[PDB]
This record gives sequence, C-alpha cells and structure tokens, in this order.
Amino acid sequence: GMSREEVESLIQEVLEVYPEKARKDRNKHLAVNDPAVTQSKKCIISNKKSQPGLMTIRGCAYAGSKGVVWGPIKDMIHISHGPVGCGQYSRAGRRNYYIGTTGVNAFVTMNFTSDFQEKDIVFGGDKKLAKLIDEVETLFPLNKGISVQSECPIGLIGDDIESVSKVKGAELSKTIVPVRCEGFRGVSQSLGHHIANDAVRDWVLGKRDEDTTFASTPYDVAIIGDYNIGGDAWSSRILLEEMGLRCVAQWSGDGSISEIELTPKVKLNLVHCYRSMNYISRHMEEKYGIPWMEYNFFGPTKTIESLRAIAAKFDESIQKKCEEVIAKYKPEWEAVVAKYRPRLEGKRVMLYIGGLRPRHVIGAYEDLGMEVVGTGYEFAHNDDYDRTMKEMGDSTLLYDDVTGYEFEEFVKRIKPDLIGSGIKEKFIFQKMGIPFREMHSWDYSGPYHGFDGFAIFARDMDMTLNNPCWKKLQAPWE
Amino acid sequence: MSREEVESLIQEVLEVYPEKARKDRNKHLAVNDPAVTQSKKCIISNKKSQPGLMTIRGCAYAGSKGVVWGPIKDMIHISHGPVGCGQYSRAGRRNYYIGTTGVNAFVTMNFTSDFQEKDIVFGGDKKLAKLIDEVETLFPLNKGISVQSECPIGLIGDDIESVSKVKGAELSKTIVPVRCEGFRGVSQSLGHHIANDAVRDWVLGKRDEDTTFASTPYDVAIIGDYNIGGDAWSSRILLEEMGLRCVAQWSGDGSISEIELTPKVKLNLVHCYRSMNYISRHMEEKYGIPWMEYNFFGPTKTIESLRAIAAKFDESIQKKCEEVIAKYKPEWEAVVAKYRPRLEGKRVMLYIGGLRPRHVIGAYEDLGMEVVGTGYEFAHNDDYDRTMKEMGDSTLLYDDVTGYEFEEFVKRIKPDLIGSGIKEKFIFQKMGIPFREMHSWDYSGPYHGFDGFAIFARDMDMTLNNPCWKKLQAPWE
Amino acid sequence: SQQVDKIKASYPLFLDQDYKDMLAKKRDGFEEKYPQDKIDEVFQWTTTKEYQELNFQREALTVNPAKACQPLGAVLCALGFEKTMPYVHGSQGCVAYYRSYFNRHFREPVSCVSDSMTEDAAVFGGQQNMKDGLQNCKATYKPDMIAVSTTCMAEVIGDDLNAFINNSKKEGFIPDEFPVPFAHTPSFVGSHVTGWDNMFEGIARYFTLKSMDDKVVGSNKKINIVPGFETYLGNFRVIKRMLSEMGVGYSLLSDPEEVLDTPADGQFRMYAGGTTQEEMKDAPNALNTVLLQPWHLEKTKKFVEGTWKHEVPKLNIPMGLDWTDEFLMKVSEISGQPIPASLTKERGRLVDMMTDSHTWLHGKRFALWGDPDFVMGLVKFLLELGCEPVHILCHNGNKRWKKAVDAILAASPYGKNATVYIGKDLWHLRSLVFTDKPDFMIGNSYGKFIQRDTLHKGKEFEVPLIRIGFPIFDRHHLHRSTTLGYEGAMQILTTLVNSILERLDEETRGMQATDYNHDLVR
Amino acid sequence: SQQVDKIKASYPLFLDQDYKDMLAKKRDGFEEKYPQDKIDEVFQWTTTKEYQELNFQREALTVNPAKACQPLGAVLCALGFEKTMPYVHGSQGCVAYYRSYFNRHFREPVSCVSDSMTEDAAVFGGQQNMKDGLQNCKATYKPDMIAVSTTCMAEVIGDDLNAFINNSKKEGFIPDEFPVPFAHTPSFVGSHVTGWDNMFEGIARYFTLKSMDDKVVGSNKKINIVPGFETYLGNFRVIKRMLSEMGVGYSLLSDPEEVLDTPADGQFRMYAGGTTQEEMKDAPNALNTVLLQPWHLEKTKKFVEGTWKHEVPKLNIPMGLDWTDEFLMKVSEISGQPIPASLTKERGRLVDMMTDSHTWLHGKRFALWGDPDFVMGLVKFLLELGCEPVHILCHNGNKRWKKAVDAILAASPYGKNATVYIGKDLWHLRSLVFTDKPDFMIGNSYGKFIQRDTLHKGKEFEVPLIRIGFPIFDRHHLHRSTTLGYEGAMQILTTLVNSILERLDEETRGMQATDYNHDLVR
Ligand code: ICS
Ligand code: CLF
Ligand code: CLF
Ligand SMILES: [Fe+3]
Repeated sequence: GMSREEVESLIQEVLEVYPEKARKDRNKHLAVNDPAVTQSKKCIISNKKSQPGLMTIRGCAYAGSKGVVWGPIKDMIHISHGPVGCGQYSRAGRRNYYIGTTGVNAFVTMNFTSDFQEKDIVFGGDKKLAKLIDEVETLFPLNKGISVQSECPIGLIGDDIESVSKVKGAELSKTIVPVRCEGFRGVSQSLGHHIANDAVRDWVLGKRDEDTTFASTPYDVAIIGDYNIGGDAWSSRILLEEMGLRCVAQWSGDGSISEIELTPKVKLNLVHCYRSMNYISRHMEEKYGIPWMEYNFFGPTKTIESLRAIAAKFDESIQKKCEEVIAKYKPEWEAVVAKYRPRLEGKRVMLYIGGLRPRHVIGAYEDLGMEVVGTGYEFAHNDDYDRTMKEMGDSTLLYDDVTGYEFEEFVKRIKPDLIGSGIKEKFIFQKMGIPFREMHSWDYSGPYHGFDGFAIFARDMDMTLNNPCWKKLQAPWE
Repeated sequence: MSREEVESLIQEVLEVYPEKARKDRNKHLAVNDPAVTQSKKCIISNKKSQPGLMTIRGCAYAGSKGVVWGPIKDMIHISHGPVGCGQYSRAGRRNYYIGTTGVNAFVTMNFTSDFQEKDIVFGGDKKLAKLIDEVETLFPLNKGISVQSECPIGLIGDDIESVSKVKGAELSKTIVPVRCEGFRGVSQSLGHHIANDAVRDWVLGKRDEDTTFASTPYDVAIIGDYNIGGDAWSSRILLEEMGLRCVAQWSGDGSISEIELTPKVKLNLVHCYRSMNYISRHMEEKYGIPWMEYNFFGPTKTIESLRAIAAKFDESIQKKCEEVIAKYKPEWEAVVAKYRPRLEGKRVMLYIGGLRPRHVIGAYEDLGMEVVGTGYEFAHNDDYDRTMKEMGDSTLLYDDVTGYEFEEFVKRIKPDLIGSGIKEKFIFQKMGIPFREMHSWDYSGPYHGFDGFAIFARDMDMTLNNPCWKKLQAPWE
Repeated sequence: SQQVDKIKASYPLFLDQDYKDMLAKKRDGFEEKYPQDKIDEVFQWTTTKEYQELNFQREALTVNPAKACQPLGAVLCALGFEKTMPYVHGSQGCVAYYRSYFNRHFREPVSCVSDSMTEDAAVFGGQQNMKDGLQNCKATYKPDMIAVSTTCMAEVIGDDLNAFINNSKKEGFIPDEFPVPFAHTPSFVGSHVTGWDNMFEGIARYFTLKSMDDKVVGSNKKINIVPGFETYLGNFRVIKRMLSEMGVGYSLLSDPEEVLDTPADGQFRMYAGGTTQEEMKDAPNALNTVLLQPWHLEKTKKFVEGTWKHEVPKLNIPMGLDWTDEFLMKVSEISGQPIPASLTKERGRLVDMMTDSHTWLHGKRFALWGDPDFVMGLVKFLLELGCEPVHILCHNGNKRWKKAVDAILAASPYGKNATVYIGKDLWHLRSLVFTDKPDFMIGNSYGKFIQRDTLHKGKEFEVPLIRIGFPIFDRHHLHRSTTLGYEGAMQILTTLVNSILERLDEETRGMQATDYNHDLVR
Repeated sequence: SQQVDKIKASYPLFLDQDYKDMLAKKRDGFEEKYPQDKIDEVFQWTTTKEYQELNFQREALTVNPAKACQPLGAVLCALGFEKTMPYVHGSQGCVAYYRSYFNRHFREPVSCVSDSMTEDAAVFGGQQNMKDGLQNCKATYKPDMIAVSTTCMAEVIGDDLNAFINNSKKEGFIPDEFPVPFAHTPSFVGSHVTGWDNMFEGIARYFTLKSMDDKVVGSNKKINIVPGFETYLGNFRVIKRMLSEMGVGYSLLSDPEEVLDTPADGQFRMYAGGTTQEEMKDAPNALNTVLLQPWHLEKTKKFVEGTWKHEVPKLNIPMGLDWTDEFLMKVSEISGQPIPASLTKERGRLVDMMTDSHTWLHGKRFALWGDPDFVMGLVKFLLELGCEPVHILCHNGNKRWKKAVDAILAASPYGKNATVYIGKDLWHLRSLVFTDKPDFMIGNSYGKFIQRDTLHKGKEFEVPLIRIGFPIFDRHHLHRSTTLGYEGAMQILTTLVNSILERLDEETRGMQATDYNHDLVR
C-alpha cells in the first residue's frame, strides 16, 4: 500500500547512494505506472547497457542463444565454443524438459565444449572446431545437426566459424549452424535471442522450402516461444490438441530439428514468448505468409481468453471444441480457486524476471486474489513495457535492469508478502523473512502453463506464503 | 606358550578371585595333554556359573526358542511371558530360510503374549488361549504353533500343556508347549534338551508314524544345522550331488512337514551333536535309524565326512562321492593357494557355544593357522573328550570362561585372531586384535562345505591382514 | 561352486542355478508348501482394510512390538555413572540379551553382570547369589559402584533387594561404605524406559535420602540435567555443549557418552567418564533439576520434588525449533545467564535451512514410532517443517501422553490427518501404511520389514524407511548422530529432505520414461 | 487433468494416459525420430570397449567436463576477506553464472560485481569501466576492499589491471588508500582452482610486498593457514577447531565460512566475518604458512617462500588417518604445542569406526573424481579403509600430480587395480564404469547422469553415486559437511559403509527371492 508520491520519493531516496552518473542513468529506468500514459517511451528507458559495478542480475548473449533458444533443441548437439566456464555453468541449469535417450539420440543436459586453452587463443580455434566435429560424428552418430555457440574469445581473435560450418556441413552432408552469440555482444540475453533467431532463419528454417511431402491440415499450428520449463509446453499442447488443432512444432522446449524445419508449413504461429521469438515470427509472416498472434497460458482467465482467441482464427468446429475444453476443465480450476484463493487473497507480490513473465503471470496472481505491486525485467524492450503498463495496476512500481541494491531497498520499503524472482535473489529475501518463489525454474516444480499448471502454481504460492517457517525468524529473546 | 607357562598364567589370573570362585574356576581351566583323553579326568563342565563374574552364557529359552524352535519356518513361535526375551531374540540369529514372511513363514517376526502384572496375578493361560485364536485369525497359513515359556510361566503355576491340549483339539492344530523357562538348567544346553523332548512328544509322537511317503535307500536327514548364512544349503547341495536325498533339515530352513517325515529316513547325519544328539538317540531307539557325526568345516573334514557318509550306502553312492570330491578339488585348492600363504603361522583363540570351538579347527589348519586356545559356553564332558582329540598339545581349554579370564588370557597369549561372539567382538578390536564373529559369521557366510570354505578364507584374510590394525597407536603415542 | 577371485557370499551365491534347483526340489519334495497363488491371495488380503479391522481387534496377541523390558533401561542408566557396574539380580540369560542388544546398536562393549539365579532359588531365594555375586563382581571387575536391578524371575519369587544387599554388607561380602544402589525393575510392568526411571530414582535416593539435613537449594549454582533413556551419543554431547556455551553450571546425571565411545588405541577400557558419586551426593544443592524426557521420568520427578525440593520446570524434550527455544529460555531464567550470540546464530542457521528446504518437505506424509518423548518431539518438528505426521505410534505410550500429542496436532493445520496410537505394535502399523499409505516411515531397524512388505505389493506402494530411533542395527555409526537442539534439528531436516530427494531421483531415473524430471538442480 | 486434493507436478503428471498418448503423437508425427531398435543398438554400442577406445582417442572434443574456469575460484577466494566485494573486470554474463553456480551449491546469497564491458570496449579497452565500476561499487555496496579479477574478454583484449586501477585512483574515482588487490585470471588457462591461487597471491602481494622491512619470521607466534578452493563449511570449521584444541595461534587466510552461512533472522548481511586486512598485513610475522591444498597453491607458495621467507612444510591435504596425523605432528613441531588428549581420543574413535566397518568396506571398488588435492586424499583414505579406488579421474590434474598419486597406489595392495586419469572428462569416465564396472562412484552431482546410463543397461550394471565433491546441487545442505581431519574421515567412512548397506538392502528386499539375506543386524 503505497501512493504514487511515496513511490516517487522512495525512488529518489534510493538513488541518493549513487555517484552522479549512475544516479542520472538509473532514474531513467525506474517509473510509476500511470494509466494516463500508455507509451513506455514517455516514462521508462530500457534495453541499454548496464552501469558498471552495480550488480545487475542480467546475463549475456550466449545465455540468450545457447542457454535459451538453441540448448533445448533435443536431437542436435550444441557446442560451447571457447573456454570451459560458460558451458559448465549453463549445463542443465534450465529445466527445458524433453523426451529422449540422452547421450544416444538426445543431448540437452550434456555439455559439449572445445575447452579452449591458450594455444587456441594464439593459433585460433577453427582447426580444433573441425576436428571436434569429426569426433562428435564418430561418438554421437545419431545427432541430427550441430550448432556452434560462440563464447567471448571467438570473435575477438578473428576466428571464422562460418567457413568451418560451411565446409564441414558440405563434407558430411550435415546441418552445422554457426552462432555468433559472444557474450560481449549487445547488453544482455536479449541480443542472443535475436542472433539465435537469425541463425535458425539462415541455416535451418529454409531446408524444406522446396519439399511438398508433409501432409498439411487446416488446423496446423506451431507453439512459438515456449521452452517447456518443467513441462510448460506439454501442458499447453494438450489443450490446443483437445481443441482440435495439430501442434506441428514447439520452439524450442522438447523441440526437434525436424519440427523446426516443418514450421513454415503451418497455418498459424502461436507466440507465447514475444521477446525471444518475435523476430522469427515476423520473418515467417513476411516470407511464408504465416500470421502470428500473442497468447498467454498463465492462469484460467488468460488461458480461456487465449483458447477462444486462437479458435476464432479457425472454423466453427474448432470454436465448438474450444468450448468443450473450457467446460471440461472448468470444475478443476474452480476447485483450485475455491481451495487456494482464500489462502492468498489480498497478498502483495513483487516480481523481477527476464523478458516475458514479469507481465505474463499477473493474471494468474489475480485469479488467486493477489496483487502485483511491483514488477520489472532484466532485458525487456519498450514494446514489452507498453504491454506491461496495460497489465499492471495504477501507481505500481516498474524497474528495468534493477540493481541488487535497488531491489533490496525497494523490498524493505514496500514490504511485499511474496517475491518472485531468480536464484541469485532467492536467498537474500528468505533471510529477510519474505516468502520467495523462483519464477524462472519454478523452484523445481511446475508446470505452470495451462489448466494443469495453474493447480501447481496455486499449490506452490500457498505452500510458501503460508509456511510455518516464516513466523520463526525472530528469536523469542530478542 | 609352554605348558608350564600356561599353568602359571591360569594361577596368576585366578589370584583376583575370592576363594570360593577361585576354587571353582580352577576346575574349569585346563592345559591339553596327549596322555589324558577322558575329559572327566581334567576339566569340569555343564555346572552353574559363578555369580557376578560376567559369564557369556545365555539361558534355556535361548537354547529352545532362539536355537531349536525359532528356525522352523512355517510355524508360529510364541514368546510367552514379558516383552524382553522375544524382542532381544528377534532376528538376531541368522537361521536362513525361504518363505513369504508374515504369510506362510514367520521366522523373523516376534509373536509375544507381552505379560503385564495382571498376568502374573491371575495367570496367563486364558490370555494364551485367546492369543492362539487371534493367531489363527490373522495368520491362517501357519502350520503349527509353539509356546516358548519365559521365566514367569512356571513360577506362577500356569499350565501351558493343558492350553495346548485343549486348543489343539478344538482347532485341529499342532500346538507345542515348551517349558524352556530361563531359570531351568545352567545355560542354553538344557534348552536344547527340553526342545528335543518337545519335538519328540508333540510333533513326532503326534504326526510321524504312518507313511504314504515314497522312500528310497538314499534318504537322509541333516540333524543339527541351523543354516547360519545358508550353511545348511551349502551342505545339502553336496549331499545330493553325492546321490543322497535330504528329506529334512533340523532346524535351519526347516518345515514342520519335513521334520515329521524324518522317522522315515535311512540315516541321520548329525552336525551339531550338542543340540540334537538327544532326538538322534531317540530315533535310533524307537525307529532303528542310525545316526553319525560329521564335520563340513573346511576341505579336509568335508572330504572325510563325505567318504564316511558314502560308506554307509552302496557302490553307486561311493562312486558319486569321489565325483563330488574331484569336482570341487580345483576350487578349494585355488582358495588354499591364494589364502594359506596370507594366513599360515597365525595363532587363533576361539570361544563359542557347544560345537564350533572344536568343529572349525580343521578349517583353520587347512589355511595353515594354529588354534592355541578354545572353549565353550555350555559344552558337556563328551564335547570336551572330542575337543582334546582336535586340539594341539599344551593348548589352553576354558569352560564357561569369565570376561576377566578371557581378557587376561588374550593379553598374555597375544593371538593374531580371536573368534567369538558379539559381546566379545568390540573388546578385542580395541586391543588391536583382529576379531571374527564365529556365531553370526560377522554377517557373511556360509562357512559350511566347499563353497563355505572359500568365504571363510576370504573373511579370515580380510580381517587379519586389514590395514586398520597397524593404525591403533598414534605416532606421537 | 565358487570362482576364487570373485567369491560369492550367501547373496548372490544361492541364486546360482544349481542352488535354485536344489531349493525348488526341497520345497516341492518335503515342505508341503501352500501353492504360490494361495500365498499371493493371503498376502493381498493382509494389505486390506478388512484385515486391518481384524488386526486392530487383537487383545491378547502382540506382534512385532516397539518396546523392550525394564532392566535394559536400568542397565543403560547405570552405565552413565563413574566406574559403575550394572548388576541384574536374577537369571543370567537376560544379561546376555541386554548386552548383545546394546552391543549391536553402539558397536561397543557393554559391561553388565548377573548373579545367575537358578531354579533352586525358587525354594530358598537369591540371598546367597547376592552375597557371592557382589563380592565376586567387586573383586574381579573393580567397579567403584554396583547398581542393582532385577529380572522377572527374581520379582516373581519376591527377593527383597534392600534386605539382601544390607545382609551382604552385614556378613562382610562387600564393605559397608561401598555404594550399592538398587531398584526393582519388573519386566511385566511398563517398558525399558520405566527401568531407566526406576534405576535413576534408586541411585538418587541412595546418595541423598538420608543426608538432606545439610542441603540448601541453589547453593551449588548448578542445574541438574536428567537425560532419560538415550541412545544417541550426540544428544548427551549437544546438551553439554549448549550449556557450556551459555556459561551455565550443570551436572548431567547419568552420562554414558564416554563409556559408549572409547578409542581403539590398543587397550580395552571397561569404564570411562560418567557421573561421579559426588555429583549425585551434591545434586540437592542445585538450583533446579531439568528432565529432558519427562514422559518416562515421572518417578524421578516425584523424588526430586518431594525430597530435593526442586521445582522441576514444565518443559518438553528440547527437539525442534520451538522446544529448543523454550529449553534455553528456561535455562536462562534459572541460571541468570543470557543466551549467547553463538546459540542465537545457530538457531538462525536452522531457520535458514528450513526456508531452504520447505518446498520439498511441504505436505510430506510420515508414519513414525519410538518412545514417547522422542515421538512427540519428532511430531512437533515435523509440524514446524510443514510435514504431516499421519501415523504416530507409541507402543509404550499412555493416555495422558496421547492427549498432549493430540493437543499439539490440533494447534497446527499440518496435524489434520494424523492419528496417535498407543499400545499398538508394528503389525498394527504395517496395516496402516497399506490402507492409508504415507510417503515415508521414520523408525528403527524393525521398520525394514514393513518396507519389504510394502514393496512386495508393488513399487508404487513401497514406503521407504528413514532410520531415526532405537535400535538401529543395519546401518553403521548412526548412534553418533544428534536429534536434540538446533544441531539435531539440522540433522533431522537434512536426513528428511535428502530421503525425499533420493526417492525422487530413483523414480525419475528411467531413461526416456521418467527422466524428463531427473533434474541436476533441486 | 488434476484432482485438487492430490495435485501432480511434472512427475507423475505426464505419465497420465492422455499426456502419454499426446507425446507419442508428437514423436510419430513431427520428430522424425530414429527407431527404438536403432536407439537401443547405439546405446549398447556406447557401453563397449570398442566405443571406449574411440572415446579415449578424442583430442579436440570435451564432453561433460569436471572443472570450471579461473574467475570462479578468484571469487570464492575474495569472499573469504572481511567486507570484500569480488569484482570481475570484463563481461557481465560471467558473473551471473559464477553467482548462480555458488548459489545452487551453498543455498546462500553470493555477492559479486562486473564492470559490464561491451563490444565497444573491445576496441578501446575497459579503462572507463574500471573507473566508474570501482566508484559505483564502493559507493553502492560499501565494501572495505574490492578484489579484482578478469573474464576472458578482458584477457584477450589485453587490459592492464594494474594500470587501470592506478589510473582510477589517480583520477579520484576511489581513494588512494582504499585496497584494490587484483589478479589476472584467464579462463583459457588452468581451471577454477588456478583462479583461487592467482587471486590469493594477488591479495597477499597487495598487503605485504612493499612492507617487508619491519617483518620478523615467528614474531607473532602464529601459523598461517591457506585453505585453497574449499566448498565444505565443515572443512574451514574443523581446521580452526583442531588448532584451537591444540592451543596453536593461527591465522586462516581466506575464511568465507561466516558469509556462506548467515542466519535467517530477518536481515540480509552482504558481508560477514572473513580474514581482516590486519591479518594479511601481519602474516609475514607468522612462524610459517601451511597450505592445505598444495597442488593448486603453487603460486602462493612461491610468494610465501620468496617474499615472506617462510619454509612451507611438505604436507599433503589433511584427509584420512595418516595425513591428518602428519598435519598435526608438523603443526606441533612448528608451534611447540603437544597434540592434546582430545585429538588423540578423536583419532582413536576414527580407528574404532574403521575396525567396526572394515568387513563391509573391504575390497569395494570405486570410481571417483574432483580437484587434485581432494582426489588424492580420498584415494589415500580409501586405501586406509581397505577399498580399491579403481578409476581415479582428475580433469584438471597434471603429470607430476598423477605420479604422486601413482606412488601412493603402489605403496598399498589396494591400489593394484587402480588407474589415474588426467585431462579426461565424465564422458571418458562413463565408459570406464561400463567396461570395468566398480561398485560405486564418489563424485559431484554430474555423476547422476552416469548412474542413469548404467541403470539403463540393467539393474545389475547400475553404479550408484555417492555425492562428495563440488558442485552438489540435487541434495540439500551437504555443503555443511566435513571431509578434512578425523571428523571428515568419520563422515566419509559412515557415508561409504551406509551406501554399501543401503544397496545391499535394496538387492535383498525381494520377498522369497533374495530376502533370505535381508538381515536385521549388519
Ligand atoms: S525465453 Fe526468456 S529470464 Fe521468454 S531469456 Fe529467460 S524460459 Fe525468463 S522471463 Mo529465465 S524472456 Fe523464457 C525467460 Fe522469459 S530463461 Fe526463461 S525464465 S519466457
Ligand atoms: S559473457 Fe557470456 S558467460 Fe561470460 S565468457 Fe562471455 S559468453 Fe561466457 Fe565461460 S570461460 Fe569463464 S564464464 Fe566467462 S571467463 Fe572465460
Ligand atoms: S533368563 Fe531367558 S532371557 Fe531372561 S526372562 Fe528368563 S527366559 Fe527370558 Fe525377556 S522379559 Fe526381560 S529379558 Fe528377562 S527380565 Fe522379564
Ligand atoms: Fe541458505
């Protein structure tokens, strides 16, 4: 419960700690939502460099390309090309779930790397990369393609992974995708998405442009931008197919290279994560005439709206099945609301996540009677902030690329009942006595998408917010 | 040590005792002499323990419930009395069996009447009869019930024989009353005898004198093998490879039905003489079945036993006997070749119950080891006669050894290995002396037969030669 | 057969084809076994609600009890005193069992003697056994005290311990000044914990009853701590550690932690450490006496209140967060010492661990058993963790204790599905874990057979055992653990959450089938 | 679908028939998946000696490494200094990963900053980032020291840390007296342990190199202790405890145990504890300096010997019995303090546990990996237990270290079947555990995928993982454990024997089939 004026003075008080340059910059990235102002480019700046030394929560373009977009593709082998760290820290930390026989026909949770030594800095890595590809082919013969995910040194030493990908791909008749996602590029994970989208466009997506053997139907769709965190994409797919659609592809959670290559054959692209995949979606409309549309599968209100809006793009038979799906799941999510909404209603949440969920999960919190009093993104752009101001309440606090110090002081003043953020934030706020839920990894739970996911989401917010541990932090003698 | 040194050790150890205990204990300690073969001329045994000296012995309930009856797998054995005896003896002895526990087999379960003071005041016979009904309701596949009396039962004047007779006739069930109260006798030994008489009176005398069973001239029973770690199975396999048919195993992995078939066999093969010589003598007297002692510890004894057993049958069995010996020759020879050099010359002291303190000596000698002292908790003089034949000149013999005597003998003799029980194990480890449990086999085994000798040798070696024993003294002391 | 370089013990030796064939022939030939279909039918029946109802109708039959008899506790109590020999007047078979039972749990020597009464004593009594037994024990094992209890034979015959010990001294078998405290410990009354209470009260009476005239409450500025029947070395140690950190003067009355943990350094130490006779003689001068396991120290309580005039605080066992807090705050009140920063920080590290692990613990369902104080402290801590203690079994529990636990359950939403059972055994509990299946059992080694039975019905029905309690015989060195205080709460929490995560890893290890959820990070 | 009162998470939700059918339809329609017979064929091939030979022929490809990059170690070293902010000059993505990696292992906050160099600074260098970054960090987070390391971008471009920091002070971005020690930490050299050595030597230099004139060896009567890269809280704590028990004055140089274990008491503490600047400045006055993990402290060793003039003792990591003995004897020689009775008794309690558990440990075969000092100590202790360390893998090991380990193996019969591998990864190790199957693995959480692979071949081929090392992400609070000293040896011993007995219980749990060996007592 804070007024606009109290939020504003909170911002000014917090920024008093900073040197002048950092103060002036950070003021541009903090704002109070106003329904009288709908264009984010009149109230908050975003997608700029982080100021040095302030403990940004952001990652890098390699995270956005290898960790996010390419890594989940399950039947390809993704090479972390550079020294050993990036590939090791990102090994299996993101729960982009898949079905496969790991080490045999799928490779997601494995770490393939060229493990650069100083000799590789001096002589270059292109000869090592070509030898590595042959060794990959010998030991992992069922791989259906290779990507090369560049780490910082690659571009800085003048290596030419595009030429290596061209030559070896032709030699071995294999899709080898060079990705120039070095972490010094851009300002955050975001540019890695875009680089990664362009790599799919340029090296994968057109493979079947001249083929006509796939059997299309009027109801073919692709799920664009769902990485199947804890099964999120499966709990979305089930609903789309119960509605009569045929989900040709999932980009890229549980995704295979073949379903990527088939995606230009679909009738409609369903975009969940706008931030990470709007680029390829625009490409597919311009080149193949495939329309795309944004949707939201967080909580029953948004899921129901999304199903109806998607069905309206097809015929009366799909619209009829849409209403059958809604009727089927109605008693189930209603039972979840009946149990958990009283246990959560009125509680106030602050979120800080990446490029989508900071706005996309708001409806689910509201379906449980909760209020999102603050939100923010690591790497969102102004089009994301435009969509955010529509979803967020009047006079709520918005923060772009928040610093550690800012998040801590905002929390201390606002005193939310629950915080939803990442692993680098979780243990700070638990020590302050504030219930915390991880909103990237779902705290090793989920799925959260769809009707089946809402039940888990509700169970999880309740188990944490109402837990006995929180009353016990103050020793009785202090 | 030397004969004169051992006698001096005995007298020195005994100086600590009050005069009455000193005079008694002196009678139970002796130095083996080749000239003296009759143990009733050199050592006293099977007498009461002196109070307060920390005997290692148990009681008659242990000998009856724990040893003889408990292993019978398809009967339910009631520990009748307060809760301790049945709980402390639940699953402590590794008398192995094949069954579906709780359904058709019951060995590792503890059935008890859990006496309360009201049962002391009013008696437990009514509780026992109700308990028997509850057993029948919840364990319908049981093939018989035994009632193992704990100390209070006799002392309060209960009549478990009447309950067993009445409930048996009402329910058409074999119900065996056993008066094995721990105040009876002086050790586990009398419990064996009581238990043998109960088998005679209530099982053989009640379901073992009309056939319909198809006999062969090669039918035998294994008498006195409780299948510790599978010991009886690793013995049975050899007897049947030799052409015999093992109708029954008493009592390890034993069913009541096979026990009741035993009066039909042609030869009783007695391993544990102490615990089952009684029923063996009964079966010879009443059914004409001969019995013979044998020893399946180590290749030398196992080979000798197989030949001695086969000689009671015909040429076909004797031919198969030599086939078995030839089959296993390369196997036990490989064990000796590996382990004997690692054990030869090492000196062992043993202390166990009523058989193994003499029966395992040959197996130690097959690995080049020397048994320099041995003794029994509850052996009789016939056991000691057999022991002096197996033990070396001038070796130390102790009957019902006290804790203090055993520690002091060990300190002077300094054996390389001690083989005894769980109450002894952790004492001697702290002294830096390798120890192997020779009741439970230290959770290993089997040790009987050819397959068991391999395990025995592995076990003696792993422990005697273990790196831990050089580490007890800190370099700074 | 054996291969010399790959020797097989019973498992897996008897799975060789020749042994398998031999065992089948033994069964078919001579065992008159029920057909397998019939065995399966009866087993299935034993997992049903119908069988459970018959099972709970038992009055006379006990199956797989979760208690022992009084003298076992008397022996454990006596072992906590300096150079003290436990001495059980009566039949010797009992003493072999007490020693072996403790040997197997602590993996240590356990010294105890009998005076070897036999059938003849039913005519003339055990007086001569006591005279020679005390004389022999003192001379041979050189204790400085002999603490006498009784087996059930001696109780039924009616031997007057006090008179027999007095006459032993009168007739010169032991010196008059030699301490020989005693207690009647009938196995047909109560359980092993009652024997501990009885033995302790006897030792306390021995050293204080006839010398109260010079005593002044609080004059020694110490707090007496009575631990009760306790089989985790870490529990004696954590209590002493915490009191020392607070600067509280204390006397731990019955302290076996040294004699149950002697070093393997080349010598056997029959005795080590322990409460001194002087500590018992001086105990009435303490500020107060705190009982760590009050639900089996009722007789001791009446003696310290009635004779020493101490006002025994009303404290639960110091298990879990709230009850450790209460223990320290009461100790602070009695002693005048503040709770120091070290313990406040330790407390907050426990709370941190609770926040760290709450999402995997939440809602987890448990069956559990043990002695009353241990069981109620485990129930309390489970509630604090957001776990559901569904089946709470205390074979040796009473109605007043059950009401106390039911009150604790009713004050927490996590107690809504829980039932407390008293006088029921592990055959009762087996039924409950089939008909109302929990996620895990917390119990002693006898629980392994329940886990076996549940797996036989199917893997989806298996209830894994988590070993916390007494006795633990099938794992090594868990007797070194701690369950009291913040330290023990930390250990329990860690064991619980990691048992949950080990089982989840097992269920998600199936390649291509369930390993979508085989997460590297949990 | 979901039933509200028993909600299913991904496991077992996706085993419902409707999800099962949906996933089969996805595979068949659009995944163009190799047929299952081919997948089975390739999998079986990956378990063969033929595949292993091709696997060990790799030169350019690494798969599933068992090491990380230098700055991770620099960060952990820096966290051990009072009110110190780790600061990595270079690209910010690295810092997100370093923090998350440690967050997941310790379940604690991990504070570290970047100066966010971008592609533009790849052409003009990162001097401006250092000026604003140091000023911004000091003002915002209020450290008393900033410890600077580098990411590989900064190393490739060639930024001169010394000049960049000096210029930051010259131009007034931070005060001249404010401590800013630095080290170059290129990720393409060595591994995470190398970054720890580099950072520590940089901090030691900063506080001692220009102040050596007034130092006198031995004048402060203390021993310096350098722990190296250490991720068990118990290992910091046991060293401090043992030296305190011995009455030895000491200075632990790099001590993060407080900042990695703050209480959850309502406030977040960015800093806690740590080695003070005064302790570093005074370190040359110590009697000597002991390196606990010498095989990754070579640069520190040269500085301590070359500048402080200390004669660093030749000591192995204090793991297991012999090497803890040797540590204590050498500390006694240096300090003049005798080894106290408490440590002698603790040693004899470890030896007792060895005698108790030796029959289950004997002959057991292990595969294991980790950093060099940890691995060689684990190897040494396994030999002392009578275990065989068959596959010894150290990805970041070197030839001189391997020779040392091979000499340790040659001194014991339990090393006859053991091989030491350097430069090999967990995909190499997977092959070895198929072709020359051990009984268990001892390793970090990445080993869970090897266990999964072995089970897929069959239950009889499954190699269970025992988690000892770093990182452990899939169990909670194991970072509180101890692996050094007698205490760590006791913990390791207990974990190993009980892992053996847990597996044996699993293999003997089958009713009527294998439960003849399901013993209550082991
Ligand atoms: S891809 Fe993006 S940071 Fe859209 S990089 Fe990040 S699995 Fe976040 S808010 Mo981790 S733009 Fe996905 C995301 Fe959102 S890794 Fe996941 S949770 S919906
Ligand atoms: S911003 Fe991003 S994560 Fe950083 S390096 Fe660059 S692509 Fe990678 Fe991997 S190895 Fe280590 S962590 Fe770096 S310093 Fe050399
Ligand atoms: S000599 Fe033997 S073991 Fe002793 S009682 Fe007698 S039959 Fe039994 Fe069971 S219950 Fe306890 S242990 Fe005894 S004292 Fe009452
Ligand atoms: Fe934490």
